[PDB]
Order: sequence, then structure tokens, then C-alpha cells
Amino acid sequence: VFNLKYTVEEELRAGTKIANVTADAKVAGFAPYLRVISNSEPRWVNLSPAGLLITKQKIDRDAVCRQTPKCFISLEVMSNSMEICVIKIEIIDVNDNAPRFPTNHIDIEISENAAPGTRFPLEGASDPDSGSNGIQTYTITPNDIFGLEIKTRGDGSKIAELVVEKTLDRETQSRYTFELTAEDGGDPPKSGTVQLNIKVIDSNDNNPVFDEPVYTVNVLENSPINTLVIDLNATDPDEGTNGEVVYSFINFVSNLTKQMFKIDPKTGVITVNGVLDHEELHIHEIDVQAKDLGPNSIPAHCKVIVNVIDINDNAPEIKLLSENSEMVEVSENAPLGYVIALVRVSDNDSGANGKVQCRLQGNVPFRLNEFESFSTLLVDGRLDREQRDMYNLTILAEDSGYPPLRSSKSFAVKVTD
Amino acid sequence: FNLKYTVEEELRAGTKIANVTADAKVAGFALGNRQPYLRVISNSEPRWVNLSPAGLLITKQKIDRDAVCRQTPKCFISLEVMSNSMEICVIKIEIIDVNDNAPRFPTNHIDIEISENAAPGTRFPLEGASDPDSGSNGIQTYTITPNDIFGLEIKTRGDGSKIAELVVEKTLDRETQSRYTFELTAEDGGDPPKSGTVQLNIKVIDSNDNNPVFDEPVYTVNVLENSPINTLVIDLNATDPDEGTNGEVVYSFINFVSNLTKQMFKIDPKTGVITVNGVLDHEELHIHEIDVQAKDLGPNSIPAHCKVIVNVIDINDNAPEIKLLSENSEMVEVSENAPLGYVIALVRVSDNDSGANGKVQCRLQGNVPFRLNEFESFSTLLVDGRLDREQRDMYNLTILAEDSGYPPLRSSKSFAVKVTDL
Ligand SMILES: [Ca+2]
Ligand SMILES: [Ca+2]
Ligand SMILES: [Ca+2]
Ligand SMILES: [Ca+2]
Ligand SMILES: [Ca+2]
Ligand SMILES: [Ca+2]
Ligand SMILES: [Ca+2]
Ligand SMILES: [Ca+2]
Ligand SMILES: [Ca+2]
Ligand SMILES: [Ca+2]
Ligand SMILES: [Ca+2]
Ligand SMILES: [Ca+2]
Ligand SMILES: [Ca+2]
Ligand SMILES: [Ca+2]
Ligand SMILES: [Ca+2]
Ligand SMILES: [Ca+2]
Ligand SMILES: [Ca+2]
Ligand SMILES: [Ca+2]
Ligand code: NA
Ligand code: NA
Repeated sequence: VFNLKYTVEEELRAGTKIANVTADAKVAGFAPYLRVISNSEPRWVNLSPAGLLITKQKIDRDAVCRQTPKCFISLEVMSNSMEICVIKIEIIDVNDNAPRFPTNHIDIEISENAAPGTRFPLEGASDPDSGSNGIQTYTITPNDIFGLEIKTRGDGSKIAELVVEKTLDRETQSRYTFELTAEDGGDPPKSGTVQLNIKVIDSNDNNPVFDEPVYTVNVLENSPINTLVIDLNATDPDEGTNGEVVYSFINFVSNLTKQMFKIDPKTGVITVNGVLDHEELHIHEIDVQAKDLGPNSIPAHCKVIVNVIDINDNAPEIKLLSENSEMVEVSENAPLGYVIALVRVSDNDSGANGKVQCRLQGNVPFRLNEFESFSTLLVDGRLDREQRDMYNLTILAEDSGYPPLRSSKSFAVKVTD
Repeated sequence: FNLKYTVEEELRAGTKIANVTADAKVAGFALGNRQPYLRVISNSEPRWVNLSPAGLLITKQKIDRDAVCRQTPKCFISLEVMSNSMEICVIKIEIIDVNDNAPRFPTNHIDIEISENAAPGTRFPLEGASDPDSGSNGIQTYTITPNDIFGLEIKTRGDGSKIAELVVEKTLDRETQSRYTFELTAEDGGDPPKSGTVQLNIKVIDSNDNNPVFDEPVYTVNVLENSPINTLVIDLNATDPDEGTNGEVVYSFINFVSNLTKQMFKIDPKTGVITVNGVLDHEELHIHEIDVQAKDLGPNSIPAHCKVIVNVIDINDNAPEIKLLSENSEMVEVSENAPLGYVIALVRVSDNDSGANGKVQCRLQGNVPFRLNEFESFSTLLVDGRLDREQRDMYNLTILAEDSGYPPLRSSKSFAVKVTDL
């Protein structure tokens, strides 16, 4: 009641003659000669009454027991009613089934600025063959930014995972592509492969940058509403909303500044939005922020100095300084340059455009004379009042601008003794 | 013709500015017998300064120089007076500033808000104060209560005024410090350098800078086969220091794990509690490899993975099995004339259950006209008493088979056995 043993390969076509067992039954045992009782998987192996042990088909040893060492089948046979024996048939594995990959390729996503060291488990393959003939190494198309760690399992199954070697950046490289191979371990080691698409996702890692921290532009007073002041710009390399800068004024900034100026948020054009006045205020300073729409925003800023320019938008003004500012008087015997009154040569506008000169109408007994702050009305000749009591002067005064402006203070002058 | 004078501001009680009548005489002016020696024609803001019939020049108010002329290096009253008759005379009063206005912030509190992840050299502008004093009596500098992480840069503008600007001197981290409170104060250039102050509230806002750390990389806990639904395999943990949403982790499997894996195992996505969810079986499959990811709900996230190995435990749930190895399933034949060890048939003792739970003993029924003889993998039905066909043509035998497990499982197979002649 003793055993036998026989090796046959797999994937070997039908009827392939494994052993003549009638001759072997002699060589250490007893002597239809044989009757068959029990064989596992008779799909594979039939016997013959001649003692001939033949195969029935191509064996898919990989199918019925993938990735395992020694996979045999056995059977029991009886002599001419005599004692029995066990034949065991191990099915040696061929390197026929090469590495598979389920998908043809796989996409994966990684946030930029993931650390150097980060890992990603990705395992996928199939090499149904067992032992040395199974899977043994995966490997990437070698590069200086992405490496690989095979981690060897307790079974034997070589799993792998994707290490991130060097520091990452989306503004530089926004996607990578690699070829990922998977190898066998047969004398002619076979291998399929797959493409690997990496996609480097946008971290809001830059913040708005201004060209210079201070801008210094000139604009004219009483300007039209919606006239330009400056188109600002803040730069962001980041994707979409993580790079979509938006602009704003920030402080109270003199509540003037709020309603003297408008701002387009999406594009950074500071517009006029009110009656600018030199003679209200001669310079403006506006604090402008600009942040991205992303998360962890760090707004950048600037200051914009608007030097507002004087236009000649105010006439002159002539005030007469006395009791009764519509009329005055002096003597018949009034001497050389009796100062009868002072007057104000007064203008609001800056410098050039508010420098007043003033004559006196026509040929007249009264002259006029200037000093720094005001003007001295001083007589030139004398009235023999004898004939004529009064005569009502007007005083002419034009500023020195363009287009220049005027005004005139008419008043009276009788004479006494 | 010309006279220059000087008063301080905020001087009540009509203080005596000068005696123009004396100073006109010292320079040389009209000796009018007539009484209003000087006649006042013009004066900018008479509200402040009233002259006198007898040539005095007295004041009329606590003058506020900072009101009418804030932040400006000159603020003059000028007034003109004609002689008794003949000549004119311009009088000037330069009002000197004194430090009666200290700096002032608009509130008593400034709440700002920085993000973590803001680099060193990042800046923020900030309003400043209101010192309507003039010259150095105005604001000259600002200061933060000094520290190692924040500082200030004051920039001095063309106007003369000083503008402060909050710079971020060193690398920030919420997880270690989430709030700073500082004192922002603003100084004069006064003889007593007067100085008001205000609170600053930096508030470091959470960036999603951390990604879950798993307690280990490979977890390995064992569960019984046929174990019922919701019997827990392992409670997992991964840790995020970050705030709220950016902190809140969720747990799940990732790959085509094994279509079975998901059929057998749940996982609560909030807690990291992998429960059971199916008829888990040893004789189906003895170990699994569940691949768990945990990522934080929040911006520019990085996930974190681990591998839990669940060893399934063979319990004695599958029976023994007794397969007779003859062509006829239920009966067997043999001659009455047998030689005391005629092997009539074979039988399969067999059990799925691994190791000890499926190693099977097996016996006959009672009294033994025949006998069974266990070998490796199968047994052999030999004979014993070699009996007569004339008395008993047939017997109805039964085999027993009990495994070496607890609770111990047994089954049986009985059959007939007629006898012939040869
Ligand atoms: Ca095959
Ligand atoms: Ca093979
Ligand atoms: Ca292979
Ligand atoms: Ca980047
Ligand atoms: Ca950005
Ligand atoms: Ca980016
Ligand atoms: Ca104007
Ligand atoms: Ca003007
Ligand atoms: Ca003018
Ligand atoms: Ca004052
Ligand atoms: Ca003052
Ligand atoms: Ca002050
Ligand atoms: Ca941190
Ligand atoms: Ca987090
Ligand atoms: Ca954080
Ligand atoms: Ca079972
Ligand atoms: Ca079991
Ligand atoms: Ca059992
Ligand atoms: Na723009
Ligand atoms: Na947990």
C-alpha cells in the first residue's frame, strides 16, 4: 500500500503521455490489470487499462492555483483485486502568463507643496504564475523628482508605493507623466507596463505683488466724474480663484477719499467719483489692498498719492475797507497822496493762477497804488469841488491765469473841506 | 510801517501782547493829540484779538492754534492800522504752538487679523494717531511692546508726518501660538513728550498646514470566522492639529481593495471604526489587507494611508464528511468466500476546517464482522469474520466520524452490503 510521484508541465496539449504505470508497478510493487476508483479533476487526467497515464487537455495551472508553490493532483488505483497505491502528479509552472495591469493607465492627484517624503500606495498587477515566475519588481521611468519604494509582503507579493523625493511646484511643472513597468522572474522575464499620469494641484502659495509700493500720479481739479486716475496691477501666478486678485480701499482714508474716488475691484482702476478741489485739499493718499480669492490669503498693499492740480476756477475778489463799503469821502483841500482807503486784492487759486493785478478805470483825479498785502488808494491832482461834488469810481481787477477772470467793485466818492 | 509780535496759544484773560503806542514812538510815528491814536481798519480774526483806544493790544480768548492751523509751521494774525492821519502800519502776530494736544488713536482698540503661513517680511499698514499740534509737538514715532516675533517700520513721508507699518519679523504658527496682544503707542516731540496709546490684536488664522499622522503604518488584529455583523475589527486613529474643518478627518478604503473586502467590512467615516459587514469565512479566505486612507476636510489637502491585516480564525463550523469510494453510492458487493483481508472499498475522511478542528477520527458501528483501517488521506474497508451467505446474505453497516474540535462535530454514512459466491 505505497506511493508514486510524477512531474508534468502545464499548458501542454491533450493526450501528452506522462507515464506507463504498468511497467512502474513492477519496478517496486505488485504484478483490466488496473481498475480506477478515485481521481481528482478527471477533466485533466484519464488513465488507460493498459497502465498508460495520459493527459486530457491544456492545463491552466495558473487558474486553478495561482501564486502558490507545489500544486499537485493525485489518484488511487487498485490491482487485479490486489493491494493498492497512490500516484501523485505535481504540475510544474511555466512563465506563460506575464504581468498585467488592470486599467491600461491610472490618473492620480497631488497637492503641490506636499512634503519631500510623502507617499502614495497604488498597487496593481497580476502575474498568476507562482514563485520565481511571479511578480518581483515594479519600476518608474527614472527621474530626479519622483522615486519608488517596493515594500515586500510577508507572503512574497511585492507591493509598491510612490514616494515624492524632491520639493514640488505647480507654477513650474503643472503635470508629469511616467511609464510604470512591472517585471517577472523567469529566465526570459516578461512584463507589461502602464502609463502614470500625475497632476500637480494648485496650492494658493503666492500672494498678490504690486509693481512698486507707492504710486505718485497728477490729476486736475474740478475733473469730470469717471475720469481716470490709475490702473493698478497686482500679480498672482496661482490658478483661477487662488490667483484672481481683487482690489479695495481699506481705511477710513479721509471720508473724502471714499466719495472722491471709486475703485473697480476686478481690475484695479482707480476712477474719479466726485468734485476734486485744490482749494478743499491739494494732495490725496489712498491705501489700496489687493488679495486673492483663495484660502490663506495674504493681502498685499500700496499707497497712491494723487497730487491735485490747480486750475483757474476762482475769480478775483475786491473788498473795500471802510465804514460804508459802498461809498467814502475826502477834502477839497486834500493834499498829495491822502490815503482815502485800503483794498484787498484777493485770490484763492495757486500762485500763477491767483496773482491779481488791478488798474483804475480811465483818466481820473484818483490814482491807485500797490503794496504787498493790500492796495493804497492815493489821490493824483486835486478837485476844485467848486463845480463837482462826487463821481462814482469802479475798480477793475483780473487774475493772471488762463482763461483769466475778472471782477469789479463800484463805489462812490464825494468831497468836503 | 511794519511791526512783528508773538503770543502763545491757549492764554486766557486777555493777556497783554504789546504796547504798540510805545513801539510806534520808539520807531517814530504820529504824535496825534487826538485820542484814538491808532485807528483799526483790518484784522484777520478780531474774535481773538481786540486793540485798545490807548494803543494797548490785549487778547480776548484762549486761542486754539491747533484748530485753525493744525500740523502747519506758521499761523499768523495780521492787522492794519492807519496813523492819526498820515501813514499806515502792518502788525503781525505769529501764534506760538504749545503741546496742549497729545496723540490720540480713533478707538481704544485695533483688531487686525493675520494668516498663519504669512512669511517673514510680510507687512500690514495701520492708521496711526491724531496730533493736531504743529512741528515737533506733532507725532514723531510709534512703538509696539517689544518682542521677538513682530516689529514695526515707521516710514516718514514728505508732508513731515510719520506713518507706521506692522511688519512680521519671524515665522508664524497657529498650533503653537494662536493669539498675540500688543500695545501700539504714539509719541510727541514735546518738552514733556506727550503720548497716547491703543491695543493691537493679531489673530493668527488657521492654514491647513498639517496632514494626519497614523499611530503606526501597519495594524494587524484578528477576528473569528462566521462572526456577526457590526462586531468591530479595529478602531483607528489619525491626528490633525489644525482648526475645525481643516482639522476634521474622515476615513476610508481606496483601491479596488478586493471586491470581497468591501463586501465583508464597513468603516465609519468619522471615527475610523472598521466594523464587520458579512459572513466572514476562513475556508473562503484566511487573511485580508484593508488599505485605509484618512484626509482632512479642507484646502490643498494631503491624505494619509495605513494597512490593516485581519487574520481570520478557524472555528469548528464545518462538519466532517464520509464519502464511500465505490461506483454504487449506497450498496457494495463481495463474495462469501473472502480471504480475511479483502479490501472491498475505500472511504474519504475529510474536513475543510484547518489544523485541529478538521482532523477526524472514525469508527464502525458495534460488533465487528468487518473492520476499517485508516491510512494517510483515506481509509481501507478490510474484512474480519468471513461469514456465510446462507444465514445472512446482507448486512446494513454504518460508519461514524467525529472531528477533534469543540463543539465537536460528527456525521455518519450507513450502507448495505450483500454477498455472492466465488
Ligand atoms: Ca496557464
Ligand atoms: Ca504558468
Ligand atoms: Ca509570468
Ligand atoms: Ca508653488
Ligand atoms: Ca494667490
Ligand atoms: Ca500655486
Ligand atoms: Ca476751487
Ligand atoms: Ca483752482
Ligand atoms: Ca483765480
Ligand atoms: Ca490748542
Ligand atoms: Ca497746541
Ligand atoms: Ca502733541
Ligand atoms: Ca502650523
Ligand atoms: Ca489638516
Ligand atoms: Ca494650522
Ligand atoms: Ca465556513
Ligand atoms: Ca472553520
Ligand atoms: Ca469540522
Ligand atoms: Na488691471
Ligand atoms: Na478614532
